[PDB]
Amino acid sequence: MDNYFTAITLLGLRDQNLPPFKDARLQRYKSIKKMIDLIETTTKLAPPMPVELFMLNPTDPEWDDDMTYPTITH
Amino acid sequence: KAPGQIYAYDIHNTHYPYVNIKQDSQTQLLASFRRSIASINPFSYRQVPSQDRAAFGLRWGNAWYAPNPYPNGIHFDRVFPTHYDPLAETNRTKANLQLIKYAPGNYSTLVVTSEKLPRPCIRTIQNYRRCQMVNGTEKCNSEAQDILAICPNWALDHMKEKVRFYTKALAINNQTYIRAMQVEEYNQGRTVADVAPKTWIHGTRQHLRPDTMWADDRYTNITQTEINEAIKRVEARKAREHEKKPVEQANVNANTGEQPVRVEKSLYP
Amino acid sequence: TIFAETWEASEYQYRNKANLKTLPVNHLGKLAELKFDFVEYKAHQLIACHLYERMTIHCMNQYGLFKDFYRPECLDAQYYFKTCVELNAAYGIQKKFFPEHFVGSPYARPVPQFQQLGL
Amino acid sequence: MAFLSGSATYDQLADYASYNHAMDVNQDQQAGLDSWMSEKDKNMVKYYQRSLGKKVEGI
Amino acid sequence: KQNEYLLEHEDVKRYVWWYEDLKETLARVHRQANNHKACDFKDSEIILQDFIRRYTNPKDNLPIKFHPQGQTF
Amino acid sequence: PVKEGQAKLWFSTKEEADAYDDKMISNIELKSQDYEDENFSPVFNRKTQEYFLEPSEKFKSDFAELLRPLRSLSFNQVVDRYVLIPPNHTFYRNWTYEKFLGGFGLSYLILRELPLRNFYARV
Amino acid sequence: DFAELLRPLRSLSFNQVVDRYVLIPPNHTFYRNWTYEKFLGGFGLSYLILRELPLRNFYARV
Amino acid sequence: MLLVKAVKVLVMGGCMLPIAFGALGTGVLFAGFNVALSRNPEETESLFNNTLMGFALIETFIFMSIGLGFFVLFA
Amino acid sequence: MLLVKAVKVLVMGGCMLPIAFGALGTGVLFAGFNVALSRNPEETESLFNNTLMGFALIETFIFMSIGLGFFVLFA
Ligand SMILES: CCCCCCCCCCCCCCCCCC(=O)OC[C@H](COP(=O)([O-])OCC(O)COP(=O)([O-])OC[C@@H](COC(=O)CCCCCCCCCCCCCCCCC)OC(=O)CCCCCCCCCCCCCCCCC)OC(=O)CCCCCCCCCCCCCCCCC
Ligand SMILES: CCCCCCCCCCCCCCCCCC(=O)OC[C@H](COP(=O)([O-])OCC(O)COP(=O)([O-])OC[C@@H](COC(=O)CCCCCCCCCCCCCCCCC)OC(=O)CCCCCCCCCCCCCCCCC)OC(=O)CCCCCCCCCCCCCCCCC
Ligand SMILES: CCCCCCCCCCCCCCCCCC(=O)OC[C@H](COP(=O)([O-])OCC(O)COP(=O)([O-])OC[C@@H](COC(=O)CCCCCCCCCCCCCCCCC)OC(=O)CCCCCCCCCCCCCCCCC)OC(=O)CCCCCCCCCCCCCCCCC
Ligand SMILES: COC1=C(OC)C(=O)C(C/C=C(\C)CC/C=C(\C)CC/C=C(\C)CC/C=C(\C)CC/C=C(\C)CC/C=C(\C)CC/C=C(/C)CCC=C(C)C)=C(C)C1=O
Ligand SMILES: CCCCCCCC/C=C/CCCCCCCC(=O)OC[C@H](COP(=O)(O)OCCN)OC(=O)CCCCCCC/C=C/CCCCCCCC
Ligand SMILES: CCCCCCCC/C=C/CCCCCCCC(=O)OC[C@H](COP(=O)(O)OCCN)OC(=O)CCCCCCC/C=C/CCCCCCCC
Repeated sequence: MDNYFTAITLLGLRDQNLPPFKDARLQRYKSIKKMIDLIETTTKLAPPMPVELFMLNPTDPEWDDDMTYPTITH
Repeated sequence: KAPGQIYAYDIHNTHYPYVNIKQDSQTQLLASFRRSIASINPFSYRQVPSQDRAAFGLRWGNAWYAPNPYPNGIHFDRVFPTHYDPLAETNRTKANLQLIKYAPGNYSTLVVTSEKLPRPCIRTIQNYRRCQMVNGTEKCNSEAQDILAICPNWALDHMKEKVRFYTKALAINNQTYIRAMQVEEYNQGRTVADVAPKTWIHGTRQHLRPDTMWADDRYTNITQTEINEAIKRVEARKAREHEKKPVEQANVNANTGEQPVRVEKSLYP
Repeated sequence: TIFAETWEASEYQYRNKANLKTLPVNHLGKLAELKFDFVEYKAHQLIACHLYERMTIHCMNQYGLFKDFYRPECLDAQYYFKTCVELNAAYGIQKKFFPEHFVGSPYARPVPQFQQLGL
Repeated sequence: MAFLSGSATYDQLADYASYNHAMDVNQDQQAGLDSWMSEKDKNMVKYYQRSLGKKVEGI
Repeated sequence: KQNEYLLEHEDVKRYVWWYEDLKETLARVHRQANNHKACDFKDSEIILQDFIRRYTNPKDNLPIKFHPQGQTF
Repeated sequence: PVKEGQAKLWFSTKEEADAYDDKMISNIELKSQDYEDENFSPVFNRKTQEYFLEPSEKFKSDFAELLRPLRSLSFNQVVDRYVLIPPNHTFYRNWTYEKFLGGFGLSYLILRELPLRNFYARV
Repeated sequence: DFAELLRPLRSLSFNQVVDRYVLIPPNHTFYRNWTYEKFLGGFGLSYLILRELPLRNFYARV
Repeated sequence: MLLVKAVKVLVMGGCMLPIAFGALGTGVLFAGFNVALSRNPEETESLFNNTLMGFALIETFIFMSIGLGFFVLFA
Repeated sequence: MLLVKAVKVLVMGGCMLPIAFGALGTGVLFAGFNVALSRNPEETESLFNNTLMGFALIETFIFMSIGLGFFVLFA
C-alpha cells in the first residue's frame, strides 16, 4: 500500500466520509487507479542537479586517510 | 564557549521535563513536585539531550517506556502451538521461554540498503569513465581489463545485477507510463481547452456534495409522503432498466482438486 | 497501492526468503482504549493505516501535544500510524519492482513453456 | 401478532441481528452516516443466510 | 568557497521550475464528481498528461529514459 | 421538499439530478421520537447530520507552538543555531548515566544504616 | 514575543474569534466589585488579627 | 453487539443483590450477638470478635460480586 | 452469536444470586455460633472450627456457580 496520503486524499477522506455500503465504497477505491499511475509517473520526471552540492564526494582520495574520532576517556 | 542546545530545548526551555507515561495519581503528583525542584534537586535526571550532557528517555513509573511493538504475527513455538494473534491483546505479553519466541526487531522497519564496493575497485571505475569522456570508449580497453581483474568477483556480480534490476525497473516505469497516458473512452477528443477552471477545493465538501444523505441539510425537509412518491418514480425507471441482466457464467473453480483462481470475492458471504 | 480494504496475507509474504514480518489488518482493539468519547464510523477502520491516523487526530483534539498527549493509548496510535505507512510504503514498492519475491506471483517460481521440456 | 404468528419472521430478524456487518452499518446510520443502497447491498442478509446453508432465492 | 559556483548552474533553476510546475499542476487537480468511477477525475487526467507530455515524448520506444542520476523510486 | 445549498451535485442535466434525489429519498427511513407518528422509534433514532473529522483549535495551536523559535529566525540563523553547532568533544556526556545509576550505590550507603531494630524489617 | 501574543488567534477563524472574545453572552449578575471588597476589606480583617499581638510593650505595638 | 453492552451494564446492576442480602445477613448476625451476649456476658469479647469476623466473610461476597460485575462490565 | 452472546453474559449475572444467599447463610450461621457459644462456652474451639467449616460449604456453591458461569459463558 504505497502512495497512502495521495490515495487517502483522492478518496476525499480529508473532507468527507466514504459510503457505508461495500458496493460503492469499493468502486471508489478502484476509481483512483488511473490517477496513481499518473502521479507516480510525474514524480519520475525530475531533472538532475549537481550531486556535489550538499554532499562531498566520498570517493575522493582526500578521504583515504581513514581517520578515527579522537575521544577523551573520562 | 557555551554548550549547544537542540531544538527541543527551546520548546520546553528546560532539561528536566519530568515526563512519565504512567497515568496514576502517585506518578503525576510526584512528577509535578519533581518538575518544580529540578533546579536544586540532586536526584534530577535530564530528559532533553545536549552537546555537553546526554539524557534519558521517557519514564514509565520507576522503569522506562517504549511503545508496544507494531503487531507481527510471526512467532516460534517451543512446547505447543500457541496460535499467537497480535490483534487479540492490547499490550504484547512477555515471551516465556517454554511458550513462544517473537520475531526479531521489536522496533524495526523495512528498508533497502546497498553494500559499498571496495575502494580500489571504485578507483578503476573512476579511471574508466574519465578516460571514456576524454579519449572515448574505443580507447579504454586497458582501464576495462583493470576493472575485471582488480575488482573481486562478488563485486562484478553486483555490477552485473544492477544493470538487470534497473532494466527491470525501467520497464515497470514505462508500463505505468503507458497506462497513465492512455486516453479512455470518456476523454476521446478532449484537450486542455475542454478543462474547467477549477481547483482542488472545488471538489471538496463545501463545493461538491458527497454521496450521502446527511452530509448537509438537503434532505432534512423531506416527508414520508414525498418518499412514497419517490419510490414510485424509481420503480417506474426500473420498468425499463430491469429488462436486462448479465448471464450467469461457469464456475472456473468448480473442481476442488485444481488450483483455484484468485477471483474477486463477493461483497457479502 | 492497495485498492481495497482487505488483502490476502500470503500475497505479502516472501516465497524464497524467511518471513519475519506480516502485513496485519488494523488493530481494532486499540480503539477501545481511548477513555474519552469520540465518533468513529465502521466504514473507515479496515483501510490500511487510516484508523491509526484518525485515532491520532482524536487524541490530538481531546489532548494536545504537551504533558497530556503523553499517555500510552495515544502514543501507541501515533507510533502505529507512523510505522504502518512506512511498512506499507516499502511493501508497496517491493510489490512494484520486486513482485517475484512474494507468494502468489507466477515469477517467484516460473512454470516453463512446453517447448522447454523436449517432447 | 403478525410477527409472533409467523414462522420466518423470527429468522429474518435473527439472521439480520446476528450479521455483525449489517449491525455495523446500522450503528453508522444511527450516528448520521447513511446513503442509498444497490440491489446487491439490499440482499446482504440473503448472502449471510446462504453461507450458513439456508435455502434463499431472489439474490 | 571552492564549490560555491555550482549553485550558479542553470540546472538548479531548471530543477526549481519543474518543482513549481508540479505544485501548480497538482493544485489544479480536482474531483469532478462522486459517482465512484474513474470519470470522477476526468479533467484531471488531461492536466497531468499535459505535464507528462511536457517533459517526455510519448511517441518513443521508451518515453522514460534511464540515467544514473534519475528517478526509480 | 429538496433544499439547496453551497454543496452542489455533479450532474449536467436536471433529469439525472432528479433521478439522484429520487434514489436517495426512496432510501430515507424517518425515525421520530414523538408518539402517535407513523415513523416512531424510541431507541435507534437515526441522526440526520453527518459527522466530519477535522483538526480542532487545540490541534492547530500546538503544532504552531512547536515552530515558535523558527518564525523569529531566518534560514541562515536556524542553520547556525541548531545545525552548525561548534564541535566540542571534550564534555563528559555520559555523566548523566553515571550520576543516575551511581546513586544506587551512594543510596545503599545511607540506606544500609537505617536504625530499624528488627533485622527482618530491613530485609 | 509579538508572534507569541497572537498564538490563540492563529488556531481560530474570524467567526470563532468574534464568538470567543467579542460576542461574550451578556450576564450582569456577577459581583464584579468583589475583587476590591476582598482586597480592601482585608485591612479590617487584618486589623482584627493584628490588634491582638502579644507584644508586651505598648509602644512596640505603636 | 450494542445489546451485549446493554446487558453487561444490566448485569452490573444485579451485583446489588448480594449487597441487599449482606445487609440482612449482618442485621441477623448482630441480632443473635445481642441475645447471645445477654445469655453469657462473661465472654463479651469472644462473641464480639466472632461477630465482626463473620461480617468480614459477608463483605467477601460483596467484593467478589462487584469484582465480577466490573469484570463482566469490561470483559 | 452476538445475539446468543448477549443472553450468555446475562446468564453470567445470575451467578451473583448465590453470592447473595451465601452472605445471608453466613450471617445466619455465625449468629447460631454466637448464641450457641453463650449457652455452652466450654467447647468454644469445637464450635469455632465447625463454624468456619460450615462456611466452607457456602463458598462451595459460590465457586461452583462462577465456574458454571464462565463455562456456559464460553461453552
Ligand atoms: C431467565 C429469566 C429472567 C430474565 C427476564 C428478562 C430477560 C431480559 C433480557 C432480554 C430477553 C430478550 C429480549 C430482548 C428484546 C430486545 C429489546 C431491545 O433491544 O430494544 C429494542 C426494541 C426495538 O427498538 P425500536 O425503537 O422499536 O426500533 C425502531 C427502529 O425503527 C428499528 O429500525 P432499524 O432500521 O433501526 O433496525 C434496528 C435493528 C436493531 O437490531 C437489534 O438491535 C437486535 C435486537 C435484539 C433482538 C433481535 C432478535 C429478536 C427476534 C424476535 C424474537 C423475540 C422473542 C422475545 C422472547 C421474549 C422471552 C420471553 O433491528 C431492530 O430494530 C430489532 C427490533 C427488536 C425487536 C425485539 C423483539 C420484540 C419483542 C416483542 C415482545 C415485546 C415484549 C415487551 C414486554 C415488556 C415488559 C416490560 O425496543 C423496544 O422494544 C422498546 C420496548 C417495548 C415498547 C414498550 C415499552 C416497554 C418498556 C419496558 C421497560 C422495562 C424494561 C425491562 C425491565 C425489567 C426489570 C423490571
Ligand atoms: C539544621 C538541621 C537540618 C534542618 C533542615 C531539615 C530539612 C532538610 C531538607 C531540606 C534541605 C535538603 C537539601 C537538599 C535539597 C533536596 C530537596 C528535595 O526535594 O529532595 C527530595 C529528594 C529527591 O526527590 P526525587 O526527585 O523523588 O529523587 C528520589 C527518587 O527516589 C529518585 O528516583 P530515580 O529513579 O529517578 O533516581 C534514582 C536515584 C537513586 O535514588 C534512590 O535509590 C532512593 C530510592 C528510595 C529508597 C528505596 C525505597 C523506597 C522508599 C519509598 C518511601 C520513602 C518515603 C520517604 C519520604 C520522605 C519525604 C521527604 O539515583 C539518582 O537518580 C541520582 C542520585 C545520586 C545523585 C547525587 C546525590 C547527591 C546527594 C548529596 C547528599 C548531601 C547530604 C549528605 C548526605 C548524608 C551524608 C552522611 O527525595 C528525598 O527525600 C531523598 C532522600 C534521601 C535520604 C537523604 C538522607 C540524608 C539527608 C541529609 C539532610 C541534611 C544533613 C543532615 C545531617 C544530620 C543532622 C541534621
Ligand atoms: C494544627 C496547628 C497548625 C499547624 C499548621 C502550621 C502552619 C500554618 C500556616 C499554613 C496554614 C495557613 C492557612 C491559610 C493558607 C495560607 C497559605 C499562604 O500561602 O498564605 C500566605 C499569606 C499570603 O501571602 P501574601 O501574598 O504576601 O499576602 C499578604 C500581603 O501582606 C498582602 O498584601 P496586599 O497589598 O497584596 O493585599 C492586601 C491584603 C491585606 O493584607 C494585609 O493588610 C496584611 C498585612 C500584614 C500586616 C502588615 C505588617 C506586615 C509587616 C511585614 C512582616 C510581617 C511578617 C508576618 C509573618 C507571618 C507568618 C505567617 O488584602 C488581600 O489581599 C485579601 C485579604 C482578605 C483575606 C481574608 C482572610 C482569608 C484567610 C482565611 C481566613 C480563615 C483563617 C482563620 C482565621 C484566622 C485565625 C482566627 O501570608 C500570610 O499569611 C500573611 C500573614 C497574615 C496573617 C495570617 C495568620 C493566620 C495564622 C492562622 C494559623 C492557623 C490557625 C491557628 C489555630 C491555633 C490552634 C491550633
Ligand atoms: C436587639 O436589641 C438591640 C441591642 O441589644 C440590646 C443594642 O445594643 C442596640 C444598639 C446597637 C449597638 C450598641 C451596636 C452599635 C454598633 C455600631 C453602631 C456599628 C459597629 C461597627 C463596628 C464595630 C465596625 C465593624 C467593622 C468590621 C466588622 C469590618 C472589619 C472586619 C472585617 C473586614 C472582618 C470580616 C468580617 C466578616 C466576614 C463578618 C463575619 C463575622 C465574623 C465574626 C468573622 C470573624 C473572623 C475573624 C478572622 C475574626 C439596638 C439598636 C438593638 O436593637
Ligand atoms: C582532595 C582531592 C582528591 C582527589 C583525588 C586524588 C587524585 C586526583 C587525580 C586527578 C586526576 C585528574 C585528571 C583529569 C581527570 C578528568 C576528569 C573529568 O574529565 O571530569 C570531567 C567532568 C566535567 O564535565 P564537562 O564540562 O562535561 O567536561 C569538561 C572538561 N574540561 O567532570 C565530571 O565528570 C563531574 C563529576 C566530577 C567527579 C564527581 C564529583 C562528585 C565528587 C564526590 C565527592 C563530593 C561529595 C560532596 C558533593 C556535594 C554534593 C552536594
Ligand atoms: C455577610 C452576611 C452573612 C449572614 C447574613 C444572613 C442574612 C442572609 C440574608 C441574605 C438574603 C439574600 C440577598 C441576596 C444576597 C446577594 C449576595 C451577593 O450579592 O453576592 C453574591 C456573590 C456571588 O458571586 P457571583 O458569582 O458573582 O454572583 C452570582 C449570583 N448568582 O458572592 C460574593 O460576592 C462572594 C463573597 C461572598 C461573601 C464572602 C464571605 C467573606 C468571609 C470570608 C471568610 C470565609 C473563610 C475563608 C477561608 C478561605 C480559605 C481559602
